[PDB]
Amino acid sequence: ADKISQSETYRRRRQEWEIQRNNAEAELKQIDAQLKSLAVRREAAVLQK
Amino acid sequence: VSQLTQFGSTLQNIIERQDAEALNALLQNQAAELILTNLSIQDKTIEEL
Repeated sequence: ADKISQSETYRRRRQEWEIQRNNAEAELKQIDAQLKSLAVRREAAVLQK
Repeated sequence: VSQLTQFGSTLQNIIERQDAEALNALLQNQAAELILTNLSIQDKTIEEL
């Protein structure tokens, strides 16, 4: 039973690494669109110049 | 001579008027040219949103 409980522990840990990896991927993905918005804001600032 | 002085005063009034009206037309053509860049800025602000 202790071998089984160790196995279920390693599995739960791996699922928590899915929660963390997906959170990191989503934050990475949202940063690129933030950069796109800033690229626009800068094009409009060159145009104000 | 007094008739000539009267033509000279009319002539000065004409000169002042025509020069001011050429400035009036210059400021309108200049603001007509200034408006286009503001339109471009507003359009790129939409893309920012």
